[PDB]
Amino acid sequence: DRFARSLPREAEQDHVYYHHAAGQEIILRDWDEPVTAQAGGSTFYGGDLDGISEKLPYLKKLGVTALYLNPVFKAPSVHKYDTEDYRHVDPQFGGDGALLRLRHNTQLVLDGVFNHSGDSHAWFDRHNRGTGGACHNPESPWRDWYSFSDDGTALDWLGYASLPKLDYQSESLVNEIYRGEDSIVRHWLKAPWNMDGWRLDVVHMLGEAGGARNNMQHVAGITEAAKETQPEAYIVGEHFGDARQWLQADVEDAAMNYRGFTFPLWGFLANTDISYDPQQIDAGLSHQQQLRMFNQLDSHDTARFKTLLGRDIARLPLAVVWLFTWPGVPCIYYGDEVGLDGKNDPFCRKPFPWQVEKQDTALFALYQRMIALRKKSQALRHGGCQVLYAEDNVVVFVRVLNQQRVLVAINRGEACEVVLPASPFLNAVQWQCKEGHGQLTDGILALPAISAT
Repeated sequence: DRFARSLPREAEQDHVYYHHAAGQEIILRDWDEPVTAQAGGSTFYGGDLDGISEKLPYLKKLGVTALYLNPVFKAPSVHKYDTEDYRHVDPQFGGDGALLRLRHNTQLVLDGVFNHSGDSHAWFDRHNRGTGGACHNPESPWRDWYSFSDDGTALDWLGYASLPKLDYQSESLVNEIYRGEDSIVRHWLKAPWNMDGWRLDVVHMLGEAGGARNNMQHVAGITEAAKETQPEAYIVGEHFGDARQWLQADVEDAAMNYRGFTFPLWGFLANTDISYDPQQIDAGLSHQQQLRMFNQLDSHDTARFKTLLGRDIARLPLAVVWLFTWPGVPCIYYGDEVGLDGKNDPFCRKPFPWQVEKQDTALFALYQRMIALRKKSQALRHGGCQVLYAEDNVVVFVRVLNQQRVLVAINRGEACEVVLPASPFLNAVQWQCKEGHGQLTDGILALPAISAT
């Protein structure tokens, strides 16, 4: 929603309908206006469809190639965890034909909302948009996607009534989910549109109290599913937890990473938890996925970096770099490089602006070249990984394999501490130039310069 405003027709007016009245009457807010819309409603700002085609000159020219993106179908809400209509792209976006060009224009990424379901979904449909009414009737093609008790509240999405929990098994649902021809992912895995990938949303619960086989053959089944249509098929599966049902190669080929980067190193850079619970810190998953696992900044389950930042401009262009030498397949948190804020959900969620993105704003021509370097350089892509200097107000380490090099020196401190990052155990010629401005391997330790922090 925070991304870009393509259409004023798919932009619904305020009071245009409601959701779960109240389901109070819609409230909008101008760009550069506050994050959660005024009493008697919210919300509803950026992210429409036609503009990214002409924002890949911002995204993709020359930076990004494919876009990690949230769930993409019907829910009235700004977020849409609760799917209503499945196959067609959600109206607010638009549809899938000014879209259909767009993944081939994009020639992209996506995310699945399928875990939770709609209450006001187009089949079971309390508030009765669908024609079906399982909320009333036990005789419909869409009823036993839940089992029994079919009343006020029970076990669903950590107990949410609006997001019901489905009766997921074989051969039953996921016929319009992943597996089948009807399935939308597989209803979108082909020409002309064919799907680079897709994403799972806290399915760690899936299936009948989650973390049983149910959770994962549901998944293992999808692996061959991956491997059915496209070898490019690339997958994730949301669990906050350490990855394992996250991958086995058998289980996955990728997954999401709080634990990866986003929860570990802020203590170091944004000083603390993603939750924003302070951290003091001075100085598992198979080869392929390592340079394959997803890697980004903040989210709509947690706080944002500036809140963490020592209110310090320095802190983030620093931190951002850490995401470059980094492995996995990063899918950065927009405003990742620009310096923006995002209070606490749904404040965290915050409009994508224009103005501070200037490159006088030293962001630009940092995060710009810094990706670009990791696209000049595969040493920050498929390399081996060493870790180097243990210093308060320093950190060093490398990526090591058999064709190139990059080590990476950093200075923590408000003021420098001269470091000397040696690359003899490196075992590559000394006195030699290492592109930058600029260094000799001489002394088998790097003597160059970069500002306090």
